[PDB]
Amino acid sequence: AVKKFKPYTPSRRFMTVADFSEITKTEPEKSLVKPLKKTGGRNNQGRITVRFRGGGHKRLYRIIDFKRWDKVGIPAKVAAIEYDPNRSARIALLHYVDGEKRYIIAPDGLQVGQQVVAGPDAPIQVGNALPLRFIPVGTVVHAVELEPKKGAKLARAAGTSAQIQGREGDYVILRLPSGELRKVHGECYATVGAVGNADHKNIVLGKAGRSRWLGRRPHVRGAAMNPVDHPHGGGEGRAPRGRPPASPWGWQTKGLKTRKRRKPSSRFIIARRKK
Amino acid sequence: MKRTWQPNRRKRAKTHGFRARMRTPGGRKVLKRRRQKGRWRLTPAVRK
RNA sequence: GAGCUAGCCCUGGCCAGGGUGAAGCUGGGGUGAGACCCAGUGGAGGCCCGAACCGGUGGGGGAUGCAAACCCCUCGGAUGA
RNA sequence: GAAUGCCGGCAUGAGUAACGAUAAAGAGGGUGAGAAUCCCUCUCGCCGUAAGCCCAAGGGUUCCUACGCAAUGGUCGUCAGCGUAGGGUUAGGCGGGACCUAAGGUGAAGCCGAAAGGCGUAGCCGAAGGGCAGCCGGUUAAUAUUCCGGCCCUUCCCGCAGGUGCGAUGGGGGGACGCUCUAGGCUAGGGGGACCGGAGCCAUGGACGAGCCCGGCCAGAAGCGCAGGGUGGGAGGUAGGCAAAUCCGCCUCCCAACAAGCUCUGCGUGGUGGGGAAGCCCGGGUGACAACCCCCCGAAGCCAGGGAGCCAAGAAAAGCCUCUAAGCACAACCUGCGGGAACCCGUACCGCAAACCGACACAGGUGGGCGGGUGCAAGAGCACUCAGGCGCGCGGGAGAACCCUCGCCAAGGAACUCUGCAAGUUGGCCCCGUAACUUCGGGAGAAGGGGUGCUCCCUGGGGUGAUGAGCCCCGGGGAGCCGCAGUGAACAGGCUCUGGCGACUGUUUACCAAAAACACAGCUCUCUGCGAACUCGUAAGAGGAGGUAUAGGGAGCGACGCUUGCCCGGUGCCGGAAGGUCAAGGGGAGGGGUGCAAGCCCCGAACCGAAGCCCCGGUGAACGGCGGCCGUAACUAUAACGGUCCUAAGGUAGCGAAAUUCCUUGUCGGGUAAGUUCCGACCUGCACGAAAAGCGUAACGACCGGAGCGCUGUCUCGGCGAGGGACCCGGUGAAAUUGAACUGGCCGUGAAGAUGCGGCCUACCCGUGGCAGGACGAAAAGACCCCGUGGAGCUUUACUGCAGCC
RNA sequence: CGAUGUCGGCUCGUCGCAUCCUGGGGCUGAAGAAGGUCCCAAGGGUUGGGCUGUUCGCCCAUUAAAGCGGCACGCGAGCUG
RNA sequence: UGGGAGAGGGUGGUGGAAUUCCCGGAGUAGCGGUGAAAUGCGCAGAUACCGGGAGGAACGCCGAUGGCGAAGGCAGCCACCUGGUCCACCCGUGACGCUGAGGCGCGAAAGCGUGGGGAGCAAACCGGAUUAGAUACCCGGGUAGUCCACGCCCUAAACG
RNA sequence: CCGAGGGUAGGGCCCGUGACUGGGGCGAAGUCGUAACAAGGUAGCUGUACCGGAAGGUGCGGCUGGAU
Ligand SMILES: CC(C)C[C@@H]1CCO[C@@H]2[C@H](CN[C@@H]2C(=O)N[C@H]2[C@H]3O[C@H](SCC/C=C\[C@H]2C)[C@H](O)[C@@H](O)[C@H]3O)C1
Ligand SMILES: [K+]
Ligand SMILES: [Mg+2]
Ligand SMILES: [Mg+2]
Ligand SMILES: [Mg+2]
Ligand SMILES: [Mg+2]
Ligand SMILES: [Mg+2]
Ligand SMILES: [Mg+2]
Ligand SMILES: [Mg+2]
Ligand SMILES: [Mg+2]
Ligand SMILES: [Mg+2]
Ligand SMILES: [Mg+2]
Ligand SMILES: [Mg+2]
Ligand SMILES: [Mg+2]
Ligand SMILES: [Mg+2]
Ligand SMILES: [Mg+2]
Ligand SMILES: [Mg+2]
Ligand SMILES: [Mg+2]
Ligand SMILES: [Mg+2]
Ligand SMILES: [Mg+2]
Ligand SMILES: [Mg+2]
Ligand SMILES: [Mg+2]
Ligand SMILES: [Mg+2]
Ligand SMILES: [Mg+2]
Ligand SMILES: [Mg+2]
Ligand SMILES: [Mg+2]
Ligand SMILES: [Mg+2]
Ligand SMILES: [Mg+2]
Ligand SMILES: [Mg+2]
Ligand SMILES: [Mg+2]
Ligand SMILES: [Mg+2]
Ligand SMILES: [Mg+2]
Ligand SMILES: [Mg+2]
Ligand SMILES: [Mg+2]
Ligand SMILES: [Mg+2]
Ligand SMILES: [Mg+2]
Ligand SMILES: [Mg+2]
Ligand SMILES: [Mg+2]
Ligand SMILES: [Mg+2]
Ligand SMILES: [Mg+2]
Ligand SMILES: [Mg+2]
Ligand SMILES: [Mg+2]
Ligand SMILES: [Mg+2]
Ligand SMILES: [Mg+2]
Ligand SMILES: [Mg+2]
Ligand SMILES: [Mg+2]
Ligand SMILES: [Mg+2]
Ligand SMILES: [Mg+2]
Ligand SMILES: [Mg+2]
Ligand SMILES: [Mg+2]
Ligand SMILES: [Mg+2]
Ligand SMILES: [Mg+2]
Ligand SMILES: [Mg+2]
Ligand SMILES: [Mg+2]
Ligand SMILES: [Mg+2]
Ligand SMILES: [Mg+2]
Ligand SMILES: [Mg+2]
Ligand SMILES: [Mg+2]
Ligand SMILES: [Mg+2]
Ligand SMILES: [Mg+2]
Ligand SMILES: [Mg+2]
Ligand SMILES: [Mg+2]
Ligand SMILES: [Mg+2]
Ligand SMILES: [Mg+2]
Ligand SMILES: [Mg+2]
Ligand SMILES: [Mg+2]
Ligand SMILES: [Mg+2]
Ligand SMILES: [Mg+2]
Ligand SMILES: [Mg+2]
Ligand SMILES: [Mg+2]
Ligand SMILES: [Mg+2]
Ligand SMILES: [Mg+2]
Ligand SMILES: [Mg+2]
Ligand SMILES: [Mg+2]
Ligand SMILES: [Mg+2]
Ligand SMILES: [Mg+2]
Ligand SMILES: [Mg+2]
Ligand SMILES: [Mg+2]
Ligand SMILES: [Mg+2]
Ligand SMILES: [Mg+2]
Ligand SMILES: [Mg+2]
Ligand SMILES: [Mg+2]
Ligand SMILES: [Mg+2]
Ligand SMILES: [Mg+2]
Ligand SMILES: [Mg+2]
Ligand SMILES: [Mg+2]
Ligand SMILES: [Mg+2]
Ligand SMILES: [Mg+2]
Ligand SMILES: [Mg+2]
Ligand SMILES: [Mg+2]
Ligand SMILES: [Mg+2]
Ligand SMILES: [Mg+2]
Ligand SMILES: [Mg+2]
Ligand SMILES: [Mg+2]
Ligand SMILES: [Mg+2]
Ligand SMILES: [Mg+2]
Ligand SMILES: [Mg+2]
Ligand SMILES: [Mg+2]
Ligand SMILES: [Mg+2]
Ligand SMILES: [Mg+2]
Ligand SMILES: [Mg+2]
Ligand SMILES: [Mg+2]
Ligand SMILES: [Mg+2]
Ligand SMILES: [Mg+2]
Ligand SMILES: [Mg+2]
Ligand SMILES: [Mg+2]
Ligand SMILES: [Mg+2]
Ligand SMILES: [Mg+2]
Ligand SMILES: [Mg+2]
Ligand SMILES: [Mg+2]
Ligand SMILES: [Mg+2]
Ligand SMILES: [Mg+2]
Ligand SMILES: [Mg+2]
Ligand SMILES: [Mg+2]
Ligand SMILES: [Mg+2]
Ligand SMILES: [Mg+2]
Ligand SMILES: [Mg+2]
Ligand SMILES: [Mg+2]
Ligand SMILES: [Mg+2]
Ligand SMILES: [Mg+2]
Ligand SMILES: [Mg+2]
Ligand SMILES: [Mg+2]
Ligand SMILES: [Mg+2]
Ligand SMILES: [Mg+2]
Ligand SMILES: [Mg+2]
Ligand SMILES: [Mg+2]
Ligand SMILES: [Mg+2]
Ligand SMILES: [Mg+2]
Ligand SMILES: [Mg+2]
Ligand SMILES: [Mg+2]
Ligand SMILES: [Mg+2]
Ligand SMILES: [Mg+2]
Ligand SMILES: [Mg+2]
Ligand SMILES: [Mg+2]
Ligand SMILES: [Mg+2]
Ligand SMILES: [Mg+2]
Ligand SMILES: [Mg+2]
Ligand SMILES: [Mg+2]
Ligand SMILES: [Mg+2]
Ligand SMILES: [Mg+2]
Ligand SMILES: [Mg+2]
Ligand SMILES: [Mg+2]
Ligand SMILES: [Mg+2]
Ligand SMILES: [Mg+2]
Ligand SMILES: [Mg+2]
Ligand SMILES: [Mg+2]
Ligand SMILES: [Mg+2]
Ligand SMILES: [Mg+2]
Ligand SMILES: [Mg+2]
Ligand SMILES: [Mg+2]
Ligand SMILES: [Mg+2]
Ligand SMILES: [Mg+2]
Ligand SMILES: [Mg+2]
Ligand SMILES: [Mg+2]
Ligand SMILES: [Mg+2]
Ligand SMILES: [Mg+2]
Ligand SMILES: [Mg+2]
Ligand SMILES: [Mg+2]
Ligand SMILES: [Mg+2]
Ligand SMILES: [Mg+2]
Ligand SMILES: [Mg+2]
Ligand SMILES: [Mg+2]
Ligand SMILES: [Mg+2]
Ligand SMILES: [Mg+2]
Ligand SMILES: [Mg+2]
Ligand SMILES: [Mg+2]
Ligand SMILES: [Mg+2]
Ligand SMILES: [Mg+2]
Ligand SMILES: [Mg+2]
Ligand SMILES: [Mg+2]
Ligand SMILES: [Mg+2]
Ligand SMILES: [Mg+2]
Ligand SMILES: [Mg+2]
Ligand SMILES: [Mg+2]
Ligand SMILES: [Mg+2]
Ligand SMILES: [Mg+2]
Ligand SMILES: [Mg+2]
Ligand SMILES: [Mg+2]
Ligand SMILES: [Mg+2]
Ligand SMILES: [Mg+2]
Ligand SMILES: [Mg+2]
Ligand SMILES: [Mg+2]
Ligand SMILES: [Mg+2]
Ligand SMILES: [Mg+2]
Ligand SMILES: [Mg+2]
Ligand SMILES: [Mg+2]
Ligand SMILES: [Mg+2]
Ligand SMILES: [Mg+2]
Ligand SMILES: [Mg+2]
Ligand SMILES: [Mg+2]
Ligand SMILES: [Mg+2]
Ligand SMILES: [Mg+2]
Ligand SMILES: [Mg+2]
Ligand SMILES: [Mg+2]
Ligand SMILES: [Mg+2]
Ligand SMILES: [Mg+2]
Ligand SMILES: [Mg+2]
Ligand SMILES: [Mg+2]
Ligand SMILES: [Mg+2]
Ligand SMILES: [Mg+2]
Ligand SMILES: [Mg+2]
Ligand SMILES: [Mg+2]
Ligand SMILES: [Mg+2]
Ligand SMILES: [Mg+2]
Ligand SMILES: [Mg+2]
Ligand SMILES: [Mg+2]
Ligand SMILES: [Mg+2]
Ligand SMILES: [Mg+2]
Ligand SMILES: [Mg+2]
Ligand SMILES: [Mg+2]
Ligand SMILES: [Mg+2]
Ligand SMILES: [Mg+2]
Ligand SMILES: [Mg+2]
Ligand SMILES: [Mg+2]
Ligand SMILES: [Mg+2]
Ligand SMILES: [Mg+2]
Ligand SMILES: [Mg+2]
Ligand SMILES: [Mg+2]
Ligand SMILES: [Mg+2]
Ligand SMILES: [Mg+2]
Ligand SMILES: [Mg+2]
Ligand SMILES: [Mg+2]
Ligand SMILES: [Mg+2]
Ligand SMILES: [Mg+2]
Ligand SMILES: [Mg+2]
Ligand SMILES: [Mg+2]
Ligand SMILES: [Mg+2]
Ligand SMILES: [Mg+2]
Ligand SMILES: [Mg+2]
Ligand SMILES: [Mg+2]
Ligand SMILES: [Mg+2]
Ligand SMILES: [Mg+2]
Ligand SMILES: [Mg+2]
Ligand SMILES: [Mg+2]
Ligand SMILES: [Mg+2]
Ligand SMILES: [Mg+2]
Ligand SMILES: [Mg+2]
Ligand SMILES: [Mg+2]
Ligand SMILES: [Mg+2]
Ligand SMILES: [Mg+2]
Ligand SMILES: [Mg+2]
Ligand SMILES: [Mg+2]
Ligand SMILES: [Mg+2]
Ligand SMILES: [Mg+2]
Ligand SMILES: [Mg+2]
Ligand SMILES: [Mg+2]
Ligand SMILES: [Mg+2]
Ligand SMILES: [Mg+2]
Ligand SMILES: [Mg+2]
Ligand SMILES: [Mg+2]
Ligand SMILES: [Mg+2]
Ligand SMILES: [Mg+2]
Ligand SMILES: [Mg+2]
Ligand SMILES: [Mg+2]
Ligand SMILES: [Mg+2]
């Protein structure tokens, strides 16, 4: 439930914030945090390669366990649900009966005190991780590997999920968060349930300053520039596009497909996204 | 107002210094050129 | 050549005083339970007034200058992008 | 002899401007060849959140002393940051190194690139961050946490004693962290004292006083006390912490729990060691056996790694502690005590400035700390002052115009002007009171008003203490006094009505534009399934992102409200296994050259053969576009209606003489005595119109319009006064410009605007203060305009290539 | 074109006369008063304001009158902008 | 107290028919549509047929002149939570009743806000016919919406 | 002291009036179409929504005050 503010400043009028009601622990696990080297959008040449980045709040990176087949059969308790500034989802602190402590991204409905486990034999319950081939068709799933042992890759953002549609040989058929129908190898692990914090999408940033907090520097329209800078630059007064709308680098930006044609994974995409 | 020369001994040594010049084909030709001309100082003087 | 200037990165520092009085919390009222109302508490904010600090609105002066952009009066921001 | 030629010298302007903040000077006495300018004394003024003091950078001997005055110093100079010489910087504890890591840099392994080189895990380097042991006083002309004195402390080596499974670059704990707000106790700092110590003072009408004036502390080991921070104890299991582990993590059990204990800081006390004023006398000495005490205020600093709340979720590594591994247990480590050892660099001086950055001893720029008192509600604001520091390195006169900065003004009160530009007015606090409209927050300091000093009397509550007195902090009521006036000086909104634009706080053309421009939350389209798209790179490799469609890239629109119509023929983009075209290649009907011939060599048709293009569809918050003529109603007028041509389709809602309306000051209404502007309407919209968004919109604005009130030197219409200049005298002394000049007026003439030619007229020679009509005055080889088969930035369905992509 | 600064205003005037007023006249379809028209005359005078950047023009209130033009569309080493 | 009937309400699950789209097969010259047509679709292989998949919405027969609810209204099946109501017994309380200005709650459809969903249907809108016109009726397309959640709206031939 | 009233400032209610604009009533023989009354030639009416010179049309749901 997003939280509103009374309009006691111009910006508080529309600003909304998360309720943070699922959170039970408010400083991270010291053995699981490392510094997050801010880039500012600069590569190893020093060059800006992603425009408009920098100056957001300082953050520590929380190491997340995206394998889970690392510890087959070893159950764990859910000790805490915590805030993670590096992702939209919340994260869940796991205490294994091993004594090992790990973070996973917190699925919708997970409760502190419940137990999660991973493996081919796991109960089909929220928080458990199995290879895709052992999960019953129709199960809503998240944190899905794309190739075996390579790490969870799909459906990690707040509120997302993938749905198991069918089986074909060594492969299961998933509906990705985007609506694409894809074949993913059955040995790939995935976690039962959807990702939590589904109210994420309804947060209203409220003011320009709030975008600055997130490391998002102001974005300049092409039409505000000069011809040295952009296809849309220049003109006396305002100006329509006057050409097919383009990016700073000349390529078209209203419809032009850009997935590489001869890509080997095309053999595994059943149907492109819609809507 | 604030002018363009704002001296800084560390900046001067790390930018124009002898060891900065030797680390680079261009810097080494500067040292080669300034020797051939007979410069008394091959590199700006910095107190350190 | 980024010791000027522009952006970003790491690590530090600074922002007198005064004003306004959000949520929440407590109590009271209300109701089937509620919403909600009232009081107190509370101390939020690209909130208000105003130094430092950062600016440069209008006018006057200056114009072989004190100054290759300055001076006076006035004016903007001042917990924040 | 000319090149706005080059180098140099010297003129002119000229004894001209100027001599660098309007904080300010006067006199006496020294010194000396010489003194407004150096030294000393007294008087005066200026700064005092500095114009005082202390760090850091940067500077580099500028420091102190003697001897000097050619040049430097905007004048002078006996002086100096200047010349010459001599002297001066002292550390185990302060800062940096022999410690640690951050970005970044470098880089065994490894990867890439014609060469040069580019990358890169560990490792290394890298600090104003982490870690680490010194406080007070004295001393020099000049250094001092450095020398000395006092009291303290750290590490290394060795030895002695006692203890212990000792041992690490390996495991673990810790180090270790945000923003706002904030408790208790303290310290720094400050105010008062009728108490304590002090040289003295009684003036000019009065006071010998509970008088005046001055001071009343600082450091400190163990111990002790007050206030805080950190921290559970035992056992059993164990598969995790990349070997091991008795450590850490996880499970169970018992005991403890706002505690206590243990530990670690801060503050107080504390052996002891220091300091110690006014005044007087010559930095010193005295005062002095100085006294060193009570009360109140009180931090933003300390206890600290404290507490609460919030979301944007807040470094690393070493020191340190613990665990074990080889190893070794005659060792080694821990604890206590003792002796010994303890290196390199910095240290002078300036440091908001005459020593740094600005060519200058330049009204500019420069990070951190301290920054006293009183009063004004507070405060780092404002005025005056302390400590301390200055009067700004030309002066003396005069009292014109004119200029600057400032003060006042009869009557009027915006009549000024592009415009109330500018300047008035208003102005703090307390109280009363406050409209449309609104997104219910606001609008709001709305508007508008009343109060404000001092004296006496009574009285309420709080802090400290003791519950009291004293001190301190918030008040309430009554009666009076004086002035023109009580935020009596200084600092401190003029207000209202109504349009346009932009929602808003923000951002911008460093140095003519701050805006209506950019950004902005928000809305939509689109691309992207992850070795993502996209971006930088020849590549490797990076960013994206240690992210994964509630995400990331691109584009337009720009809070919010109500909305966003019709056209897919052209261009773009998306889809389409057909058909057409199509390159290399395949194929080889059929020719040709040469040879005696086997052969060798060459040309080569049909046909097969990708992307692209043609073709068929889709698509508008993709590029874009959204008609003409003629007729028609029972007064007229106008056409709901009709006819026909054309189109891919013919502009919907809303708005409209507009930031758009040419004709135009359209017409009508409002406001005014009068209104090319303004506001409200109309609609024949030259040439509005729906995300290059359409129409509204509370709040906001150093934006741009229009009006009114208040008040004014803006004005009628100017007058007087102040200071800094201008002017005169002494000192120092520029500049652009300059063919040479013995350089008048009119009417003519002349390359068409004559001091210079003609004719006339006028005119003794040379200056000083002033004014700007001319010298087609100066400055700048016109930036407008054209010309040059000159240049550059930019665009595209101009040409031709290339990257990239297919 | 190795620069003759350009609209309007302000300030300061000065000149011409094809005279707006005032003075002197003739004719009148001049009774008087008041006009019309032409002639002589440049001595002096020729207002304040609303609108617009305006010159110009319209309008308000007056007036004896509210003249037209030249002086680089007078005048930026005089100001404004 | 003991019983009963019921699409009364809320939550979650789940079952088959059909439509549509997608893939595979087989197959050829039309299909569709009307009063008749045309637009549209189809040799780039449609229609008709078989197998497979995806998804949303509504629940045939039972079904009725039926049942339930105060009304609006409620229909596959299952479980859970919950309201009203009737009958039997004649056991308990002892008039505790009726109505009800205001108030509060519920209130079909359409509509509105923020998300989701979207098969079929379908305002607007496009096209084809018809007609003098045809901004209609009829035909082919088609967007809101119809569906779910939460929050608004509060109307009706909300009628017996 | 109070005090008629006068002054300054800001509110509330009513009345009159206003360029222009909105629909309404009425008016012997105007223009356009034909929505309703017959199944009125698409049964009608209805709340709502959207559209159209105009009556109206269409969607969704409701009513019979509908016919055969
Ligand atoms: C219609 C109009 C376009 C005609 C046009 C008017 C423009 O000028 C005039 C041209 C004719 N030449 C004139 C001119 O060049 N004038 C120069 C001035 O430059 C500055 S004055 C500030 C700048 C103004 C003007 C500059 C262009 C110097 O001081 C002056 O000496 C003078 O050189 C005509
Ligand atoms: K031009
Ligand atoms: Mg809000
Ligand atoms: Mg949460
Ligand atoms: Mg760590
Ligand atoms: Mg990164
Ligand atoms: Mg690097
Ligand atoms: Mg980018
Ligand atoms: Mg960037
Ligand atoms: Mg993310
Ligand atoms: Mg999170
Ligand atoms: Mg796979
Ligand atoms: Mg969002
Ligand atoms: Mg952030
Ligand atoms: Mg953004
Ligand atoms: Mg933008
Ligand atoms: Mg532009
Ligand atoms: Mg531009
Ligand atoms: Mg560029
Ligand atoms: Mg270009
Ligand atoms: Mg371009
Ligand atoms: Mg353009
Ligand atoms: Mg433009
Ligand atoms: Mg334009
Ligand atoms: Mg532009
Ligand atoms: Mg165009
Ligand atoms: Mg383009
Ligand atoms: Mg591309
Ligand atoms: Mg896809
Ligand atoms: Mg600067
Ligand atoms: Mg600098
Ligand atoms: Mg340095
Ligand atoms: Mg440095
Ligand atoms: Mg440096
Ligand atoms: Mg630097
Ligand atoms: Mg370098
Ligand atoms: Mg170097
Ligand atoms: Mg080389
Ligand atoms: Mg070499
Ligand atoms: Mg030499
Ligand atoms: Mg060099
Ligand atoms: Mg370089
Ligand atoms: Mg820099
Ligand atoms: Mg920089
Ligand atoms: Mg501040
Ligand atoms: Mg404050
Ligand atoms: Mg107040
Ligand atoms: Mg309060
Ligand atoms: Mg609370
Ligand atoms: Mg503020
Ligand atoms: Mg200024
Ligand atoms: Mg001014
Ligand atoms: Mg200048
Ligand atoms: Mg200034
Ligand atoms: Mg000022
Ligand atoms: Mg302010
Ligand atoms: Mg402040
Ligand atoms: Mg010659
Ligand atoms: Mg010469
Ligand atoms: Mg030359
Ligand atoms: Mg020369
Ligand atoms: Mg020369
Ligand atoms: Mg010479
Ligand atoms: Mg010379
Ligand atoms: Mg000379
Ligand atoms: Mg001379
Ligand atoms: Mg002269
Ligand atoms: Mg001068
Ligand atoms: Mg000067
Ligand atoms: Mg001054
Ligand atoms: Mg002054
Ligand atoms: Mg004197
Ligand atoms: Mg004197
Ligand atoms: Mg002297
Ligand atoms: Mg002398
Ligand atoms: Mg002097
Ligand atoms: Mg002296
Ligand atoms: Mg004297
Ligand atoms: Mg002071
Ligand atoms: Mg120097
Ligand atoms: Mg000298
Ligand atoms: Mg001399
Ligand atoms: Mg001399
Ligand atoms: Mg000199
Ligand atoms: Mg000087
Ligand atoms: Mg002498
Ligand atoms: Mg000499
Ligand atoms: Mg010295
Ligand atoms: Mg020492
Ligand atoms: Mg050593
Ligand atoms: Mg290191
Ligand atoms: Mg280094
Ligand atoms: Mg290092
Ligand atoms: Mg350090
Ligand atoms: Mg140290
Ligand atoms: Mg010490
Ligand atoms: Mg000595
Ligand atoms: Mg000392
Ligand atoms: Mg941390
Ligand atoms: Mg830190
Ligand atoms: Mg924060
Ligand atoms: Mg102390
Ligand atoms: Mg005090
Ligand atoms: Mg173990
Ligand atoms: Mg003594
Ligand atoms: Mg502080
Ligand atoms: Mg602390
Ligand atoms: Mg590190
Ligand atoms: Mg042994
Ligand atoms: Mg031990
Ligand atoms: Mg050594
Ligand atoms: Mg020293
Ligand atoms: Mg300064
Ligand atoms: Mg100095
Ligand atoms: Mg320079
Ligand atoms: Mg000076
Ligand atoms: Mg200076
Ligand atoms: Mg004091
Ligand atoms: Mg005050
Ligand atoms: Mg002076
Ligand atoms: Mg000064
Ligand atoms: Mg001076
Ligand atoms: Mg004089
Ligand atoms: Mg006076
Ligand atoms: Mg006056
Ligand atoms: Mg007035
Ligand atoms: Mg007045
Ligand atoms: Mg005016
Ligand atoms: Mg005037
Ligand atoms: Mg103006
Ligand atoms: Mg105005
Ligand atoms: Mg004031
Ligand atoms: Mg009002
Ligand atoms: Mg009000
Ligand atoms: Mg108003
Ligand atoms: Mg309003
Ligand atoms: Mg309100
Ligand atoms: Mg008030
Ligand atoms: Mg007031
Ligand atoms: Mg009073
Ligand atoms: Mg008094
Ligand atoms: Mg009196
Ligand atoms: Mg104010
Ligand atoms: Mg704005
Ligand atoms: Mg703007
Ligand atoms: Mg706007
Ligand atoms: Mg708006
Ligand atoms: Mg601000
Ligand atoms: Mg500028
Ligand atoms: Mg500029
Ligand atoms: Mg510039
Ligand atoms: Mg300016
Ligand atoms: Mg501008
Ligand atoms: Mg501004
Ligand atoms: Mg801009
Ligand atoms: Mg905006
Ligand atoms: Mg929006
Ligand atoms: Mg969207
Ligand atoms: Mg590239
Ligand atoms: Mg490339
Ligand atoms: Mg290469
Ligand atoms: Mg990464
Ligand atoms: Mg984006
Ligand atoms: Mg906006
Ligand atoms: Mg914008
Ligand atoms: Mg509204
Ligand atoms: Mg089209
Ligand atoms: Mg098309
Ligand atoms: Mg097209
Ligand atoms: Mg077109
Ligand atoms: Mg076009
Ligand atoms: Mg419409
Ligand atoms: Mg109009
Ligand atoms: Mg308009
Ligand atoms: Mg227009
Ligand atoms: Mg025109
Ligand atoms: Mg017009
Ligand atoms: Mg016009
Ligand atoms: Mg007019
Ligand atoms: Mg009027
Ligand atoms: Mg205007
Ligand atoms: Mg008209
Ligand atoms: Mg556009
Ligand atoms: Mg436009
Ligand atoms: Mg507005
Ligand atoms: Mg507004
Ligand atoms: Mg603004
Ligand atoms: Mg503004
Ligand atoms: Mg006005
Ligand atoms: Mg005056
Ligand atoms: Mg004077
Ligand atoms: Mg004289
Ligand atoms: Mg002289
Ligand atoms: Mg001299
Ligand atoms: Mg000269
Ligand atoms: Mg001559
Ligand atoms: Mg001569
Ligand atoms: Mg002469
Ligand atoms: Mg003459
Ligand atoms: Mg001529
Ligand atoms: Mg002449
Ligand atoms: Mg002559
Ligand atoms: Mg001559
Ligand atoms: Mg002659
Ligand atoms: Mg002559
Ligand atoms: Mg002559
Ligand atoms: Mg003459
Ligand atoms: Mg003279
Ligand atoms: Mg003169
Ligand atoms: Mg002249
Ligand atoms: Mg002149
Ligand atoms: Mg001249
Ligand atoms: Mg000339
Ligand atoms: Mg001239
Ligand atoms: Mg010039
Ligand atoms: Mg030239
Ligand atoms: Mg030229
Ligand atoms: Mg030029
Ligand atoms: Mg130019
Ligand atoms: Mg030309
Ligand atoms: Mg040519
Ligand atoms: Mg030619
Ligand atoms: Mg050319
Ligand atoms: Mg170029
Ligand atoms: Mg070029
Ligand atoms: Mg190439
Ligand atoms: Mg010219
Ligand atoms: Mg010249
Ligand atoms: Mg010139
Ligand atoms: Mg008569
Ligand atoms: Mg005359
Ligand atoms: Mg005018
Ligand atoms: Mg003119
Ligand atoms: Mg005109
Ligand atoms: Mg004239
Ligand atoms: Mg002319
Ligand atoms: Mg002129
Ligand atoms: Mg001028
Ligand atoms: Mg002018
Ligand atoms: Mg001139
Ligand atoms: Mg001239
Ligand atoms: Mg075929
Ligand atoms: Mg579907
Ligand atoms: Mg009974
Ligand atoms: Mg309803
Ligand atoms: Mg049609
Ligand atoms: Mg027909
Ligand atoms: Mg649909
Ligand atoms: Mg019924
Ligand atoms: Mg009276
Ligand atoms: Mg009908
Ligand atoms: Mg009919
Ligand atoms: Mg009908
Ligand atoms: Mg009909
Ligand atoms: Mg219709």
